[PDB]
Amino acid sequence: MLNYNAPTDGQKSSIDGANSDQMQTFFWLKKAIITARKEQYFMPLASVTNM
Amino acid sequence: QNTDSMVPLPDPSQATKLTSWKNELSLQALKADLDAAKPSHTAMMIKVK
Amino acid sequence: VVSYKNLMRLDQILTENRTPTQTTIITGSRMIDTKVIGATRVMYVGSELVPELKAMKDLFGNKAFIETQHYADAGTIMNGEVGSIDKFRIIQVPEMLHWAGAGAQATGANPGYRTSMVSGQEHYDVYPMLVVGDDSFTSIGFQTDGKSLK
Repeated sequence: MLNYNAPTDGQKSSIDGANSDQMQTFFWLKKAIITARKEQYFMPLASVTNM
Repeated sequence: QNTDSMVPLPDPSQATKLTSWKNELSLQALKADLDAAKPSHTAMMIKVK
Repeated sequence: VVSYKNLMRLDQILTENRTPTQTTIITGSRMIDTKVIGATRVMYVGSELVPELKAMKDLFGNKAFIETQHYADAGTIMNGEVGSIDKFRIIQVPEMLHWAGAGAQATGANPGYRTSMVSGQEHYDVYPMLVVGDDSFTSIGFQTDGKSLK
């Protein structure tokens, strides 16, 4: 009986042989999780005079 | 003497709406554009001076 | 710990030094449970101080922290505003710094205020509450020889 078993955690699938393993064992979202710039309050207050 | 030159920014996004547009610019966006454009203008005015 | 009379003294000092005001008073709205605000200055405080400001009582023993929810109508809510005390409208700057381990040493009678380690000895933490008046300072930007400044 060809069983999937669990390719990760050390238990090969039935169909695989002595030298092989599943090529794809997970899926990748490709949308990273990122933060944002922390807001600043004092900077807009000041003007600027060139030198 | 009432001067507002150091007030911590105008109202946030949730305040009052002047127009009926679905997307309204609000004052923060305009002031952000101004502060983004000012550094180049400041460098330019030196040559005129 | 900051107290009401300290806020009144700061108002008196700023009035004597001719510092211009920054806002206007707020007359009440028509909605029920809405109270007027008389406050003409802006003060920037850190995030940790807000509970102490909320717990304050005025001279006659009433509340002294009117939250923005009461007077949001018929007013102009600024960014980060959390309420109004006396004459100062409160602004909660997320990034507000503080000196660490700058107070006197802390023994085991600490009622609960924050402390920090300095050379193996406890010291209290000093926090700022700042008011920036009109035309106090300007920034300087050197030319950098052709670069677009900044």
